[PDB]
Amino acid sequence: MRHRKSGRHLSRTSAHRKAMFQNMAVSLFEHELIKTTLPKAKELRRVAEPLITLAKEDSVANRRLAFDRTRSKAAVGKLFNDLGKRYANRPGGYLRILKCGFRAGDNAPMAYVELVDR
Amino acid sequence: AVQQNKKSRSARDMRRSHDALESNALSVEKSTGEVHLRHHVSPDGFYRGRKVV
Amino acid sequence: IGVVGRKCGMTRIFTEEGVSIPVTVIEVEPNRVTQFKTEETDGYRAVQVTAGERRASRVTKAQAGHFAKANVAAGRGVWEFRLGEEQYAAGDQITVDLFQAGQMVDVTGESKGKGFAGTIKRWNFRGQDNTHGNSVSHRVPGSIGQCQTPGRVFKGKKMSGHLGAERVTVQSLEIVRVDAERNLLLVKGAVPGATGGDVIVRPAAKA
Amino acid sequence: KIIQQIEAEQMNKEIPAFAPGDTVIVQVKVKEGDRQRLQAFEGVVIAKRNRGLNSAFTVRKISNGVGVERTFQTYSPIVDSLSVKRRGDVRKAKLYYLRALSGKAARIKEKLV
Amino acid sequence: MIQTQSMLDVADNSGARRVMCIKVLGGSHRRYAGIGDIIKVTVKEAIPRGKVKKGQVMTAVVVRTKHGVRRTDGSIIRFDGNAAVLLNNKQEPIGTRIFGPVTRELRTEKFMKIVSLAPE
RNA sequence: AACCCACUCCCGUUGAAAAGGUAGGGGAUGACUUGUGGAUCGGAGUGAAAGGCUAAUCAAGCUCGGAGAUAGCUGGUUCUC
RNA sequence: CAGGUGGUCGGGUAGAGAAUACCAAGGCGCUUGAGAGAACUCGGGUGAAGGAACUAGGCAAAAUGGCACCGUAACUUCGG
RNA sequence: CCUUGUCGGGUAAGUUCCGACCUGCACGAAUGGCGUAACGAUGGCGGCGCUGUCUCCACCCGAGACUCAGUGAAAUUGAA
RNA sequence: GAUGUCGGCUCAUCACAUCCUGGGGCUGAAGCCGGUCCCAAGGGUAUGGCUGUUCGCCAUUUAAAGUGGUACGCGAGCUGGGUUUAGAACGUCGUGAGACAGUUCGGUCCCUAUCUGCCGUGGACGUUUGAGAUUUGAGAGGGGCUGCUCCUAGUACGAGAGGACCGGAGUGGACGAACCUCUGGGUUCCGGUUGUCACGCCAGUGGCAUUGCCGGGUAGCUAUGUUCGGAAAAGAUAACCGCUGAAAGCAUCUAAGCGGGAAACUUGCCUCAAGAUGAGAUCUCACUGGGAACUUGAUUCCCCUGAAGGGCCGUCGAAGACUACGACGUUGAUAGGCUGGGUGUGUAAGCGUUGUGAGGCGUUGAGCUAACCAGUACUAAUGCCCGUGAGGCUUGACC
Repeated sequence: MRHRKSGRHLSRTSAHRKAMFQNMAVSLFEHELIKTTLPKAKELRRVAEPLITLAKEDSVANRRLAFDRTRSKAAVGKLFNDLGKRYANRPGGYLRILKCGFRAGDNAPMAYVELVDR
Repeated sequence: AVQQNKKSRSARDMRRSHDALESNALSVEKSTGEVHLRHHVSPDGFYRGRKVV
Repeated sequence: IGVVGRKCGMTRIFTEEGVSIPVTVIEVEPNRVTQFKTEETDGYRAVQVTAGERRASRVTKAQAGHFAKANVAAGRGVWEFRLGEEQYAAGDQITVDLFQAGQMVDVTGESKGKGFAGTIKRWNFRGQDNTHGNSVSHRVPGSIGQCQTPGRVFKGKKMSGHLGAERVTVQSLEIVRVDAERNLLLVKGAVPGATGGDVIVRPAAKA
Repeated sequence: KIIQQIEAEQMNKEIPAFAPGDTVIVQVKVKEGDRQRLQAFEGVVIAKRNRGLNSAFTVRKISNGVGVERTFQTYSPIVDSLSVKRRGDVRKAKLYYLRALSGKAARIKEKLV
Repeated sequence: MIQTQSMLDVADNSGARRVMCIKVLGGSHRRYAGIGDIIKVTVKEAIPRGKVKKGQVMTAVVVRTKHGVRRTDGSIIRFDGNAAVLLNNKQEPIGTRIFGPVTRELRTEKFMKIVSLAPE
C-alpha cells in the first residue's frame, strides 16, 4: 500500500541491492561521470552523499567508517585527500542528474550523474 | 473459454480505436539551433546552453 | 452553519480525576464569507465560506474577479452551507466562537484510501481453508448467483474494487475545549481522513 | 508544532531519573468506597520510556506465589510518587526475559554499586 | 476462560485442581470472556479428596487472566496464568479460602463475598 | 551417503516434461544393483501371477496380401420448366 | 528440451564421514530487458490470548534430533 | 438382515473403539481352527507434547499478474 | 455427434402458510405464565459429541435456534468422505466362468473469458459563443436487531405462595463504519553470537550460510485496541376500538359525516446524483480584422489574428494497476541533500591502565540512527500545440 514509505526495490533482493549501490559509488569516485539508468540515479543520491559529508572530518574512526561501507582502498584514498577538501564550503547538494534520451535496446530512460564542480 | 461466433470487421476495428500515439515534447535549443526533447540533454551534449559532455 | 478546519493529529488529555480523553486536534483558519445566496434568485438559502492562503498566480481571472465583489482575497477551496435563517452580508470572519463545551457536532472528511481491495478486506467475507485438499483458491470469493433460472448476476452484488477516499461523516462527537488564541477545536473521538486533510464541523443533526 | 505545544502543558514534573533494572516503589491513588487512599506497589522495572510514545513504564511484582505486572502511565494523576530503592547494570534495555525465569535465575546482576 | 476448551486452574481450596471451559454464558454467541464473567466448567483433574468430584458440570467466575484487565486510563494489570472460582447453584462460592491476588474490578452487587476472602 | 526404488502433500495439466519437479520417505553385503555380449515370439513366448510386459501400440503385436471383406445401420447425393 | 547415460581422478579449514557450510586449481552469470511495488496465485518469515474447538481423518505445518554417563516396564520363541 | 441388539468402560455428550452375553437370517477345523514375542511407508480407536489446522486472520520478503520497447501462439467460429 | 449425480465450504436471493421482536378479538385469562385465532416480511434466526450423511439422538445455551422455492441454489468457485471402472477378501447363490439394488481395505476432478451479466475506472462527444467555481434534487441506494438489571413498587392482584401493565434510568452482547492517542502485533535501523573465506599481517571489519540463527524496535499498515451508530418525531393506513346516524319508529362504527391505530408504507439520518437528451440555476472572466467566389439561416475559400483558458513536459503526493484526482515549476520550500532536534539501541573505535592470560575499569550514557518534526535555494523543477474574432431564426413583451 506504501503510505509514507520511502525507498524502492528495483526488483533485486536486498543483499544484491546493498552490494550494487556500493559498486556504483566506488566507480563514481574514479571517473566522476556515469551514464546510468534514471531510477538507479534517483537512489544513488541517497548513498553517495553520506560519504562526502563524512569525508569532511578526518579521523581513524572515520577512515574505518568510510572503509566499512565502500570497501575499497582506492575510493577511501580518493576521499579525504581530494574530495571533502574541494567541497569544504558547500552546504549539501553535491551531485546533479541530467536526463538524456533513451536506451536503444529497451526504452530505459538514461541519466548522467556528475560531481558538481569539476 | 473460446468464443461462440467470430467478430466482424466492425467490432474488431472499434477495439483498436483507443490505440494511437503521441510524441509531443520537442524543443529548440536557444544557442545552437538544434532540436531535442524538452528537459533532456541535446544530442550534441548541450543542456540550456552549456556543454556538459 | 459550520466551520471548515484541518486535521492535525491525535493527542490525549487528562481529567484531574484520573481518566484519559482521546482528543483529535483541529486547526481553524478564520473563514471569510464570499457571498450570500438569498432565496429570491437562487431558490434555496445558503452562504459561501472560504479558507485562505493560496498564491496569486494560480487564481484564474474568472475567480480573481469573483473574490473582488467582496474584498475576501481568497485562498484554497470554496464551500457552501445551507442555513435556515440568518443574515451574513459581505465578508465576515466566522470564527471558532460559535461553539461551546458540550455541543454535539458532526465532522465530515474524506478518508484514507486503500487502492484496490479484495472482498475480504472490503466486505469482511470469511475465506476458505488452507490445508485439507484445497487447490489454488484460498481466499477468492465464493460463488456468485444461482443456476439457469435468473441466468444473470443480479445488480448490487458484493464483488471487489477500490476502498474509498469517498466522503464519510462521523456523527455526534462532543467538544472538549475551544481555544480562540491558537484557533483550535478539540473533539473527543475519531475524525475521518489523514493528517493534514480538510474537515467541516457542523452542529449536530440528531441531537 | 501545534500538538507538540499543547503537550508541554499537561507535563508538570512528577518523576525522578531511573532506568530499567531498578526496584521502584510506587504510590497509587485508590478511589473506592467514597474515600481516596494510597497503595504501595513495589517491583522491578522491565520496560521504559515513550512506550506508546507518551511515556509509559512497566513493573513486575511477585505476589502471593503468582506473578503480576502493571503498566503505568507516567503523567497520570494516579501515579503519584516514585522512589528508587536499588539500581544495577543490565545492558539490554528491555527485560522481557524475566517473564520465564522465576527464582535465583531471575536475580538482577550487580555490576553497579 | 476466554474461549471454549480453555484449560484454567481454580483459585479455591475446596475445589479441584484444573477445570476446562465448555460454554461462555451471556449473549447469543459470546466468543470471549474477560475478568468478571460467568463461564461453565467441567472438572478435569481433582485432588484425591476435596469436595468436588471429577467429571461434573459446575459454574464459575473468571478472576485472573493473562490477557489483562483495562481500566479507564492506559494502565492495565496483566497476570500470568488463568484462574477461576467455582460457584454453587446460586452464584455464591463453594470454598473458604481464595489463593493469590484478585483484582478490584470484580467487586460488584453479587461478588462482595469473594473480595472479602481475597486478600488482594 | 553414492546407488536402485516410488509412500504422502502441494505445484504443473496449451506442461520445461505423451508421466517431471521441490520438500519429506523405504532398501542400502544381498531372494542385491549394474556395464558388454548372447538365448527364448504371435493362440506364441516370458511371468514371486497383475491378464502384467513383448520398440510411447496387447483378453492375443507390427506390416504386406485374400480385399473395393460384410453392414436390414448413420452421413451425403450437384442445371430449369 | 528442469529428463536419461557405464568407468577412473578428487586438494584446504571444521567434521566419524565421498554427508554438510565456506574456499584453491579450473570454470561459469543459465540468449528477452527496463519499470511501478493493486487484487489474487505460488515459494517463504514472525505473531497477542487460546491450544484440535478445523476436518471424512492432527492431512499439512510446528516440534524432536549430537556425544558422554545415570536410569529403564508389561511381555517373551530367553536373542529380544 | 432386523440394528445405533442388550450390558459394562472411556467423554460435559460416543451409529466408530474396548470387554462381555449368544437369541450363528448366513462361523467351524489343512479353500485349515483358535493363540502368539518380534517386525509393517498396513486398517481402526484413545492420550501427552506441540502447533495459523482453527476462533479470525494482520503484516513483511521474493517470483508472476499490471505499464513501456522487441518477438509473437493455441483450442473455437452459419451470420450478427 | 455427453445437460458431470449425494453431503460439506464460500456466497447468496425470493415466498409467508411467522420461530423471535411489533399491534391485537376470545379464554375453563386472579397475578406471573399460557392456549387459540386475525394483522404484520423491517432486522435477526447457536456452539459441540456421534455418523459419508441430510435426518436424528444427546450435552450445554439463547429473545429465538422458522418452513419452503432458486437444475432437491451454487464443481469453466473449492473439496471428493458417499454412489465410484480396473486389485484383493468375507457371508451367501451357481458343477464353472461369475454374481449380490449384502459387507470391508486401496484408487488421476481438465480450461489463458469472445458476448450481457455485472463490480470498479477512464476516452469521445453532447448540453446552441467559449471558459473557471459553487450548487437545487428528479430518481436510486445504505441503515433498521436485542438482553439483563434498577427506580416506579414488594404497590394493583391473591388464603398464601407468588408477583405486574404504562413510564424512566442505566450497561452489556451480536453486526457496521471510521480511526492509531492509548494497549499490543509487525524484515533492511542498532546490538549479541556460531562456522568459514578475505582485505599484506595484529587489531578492526565485510561477504555467504533460509534475514546464518536470535534479542530489541521509528514511520506506515493493522485488531485482539479506541470511538461512534441503529433513533426521536410527522403523515397516510392494516387488524381492531369507536362517536353521531338513517334506510328498517327501535337497534346499528356506515350509506353520508367524524376520529384513535403497528417494527411494515412515505418522509426523517448517511452517501452518489442534470447522459434528469426534460441535458436545470447562480457569480465572475475573455474575445469588437479584412477579401473574394457562388447561391445569401448565407455557404465556401484566402489573409491577418490567436485571448479567457486548457494540454503536453518536469519535481512529486498518507492519490494510484494504467489512467483520473490533488499540490507545485525560480512569482520558488514540490522532492533529495545539509544544520539542529526527536526516536531507537545500550555505553563505540583508538588510547591509558589492571592482569601470565580471557577479561575489568578510566574510556563512560559513548557512538551510530530508515520512513518523523523545524529551518535552509546547496542540486533538480528552461518553449510548443489546441481553443478565435461578439454568439441563428421565428413570436411576444418591450424606446
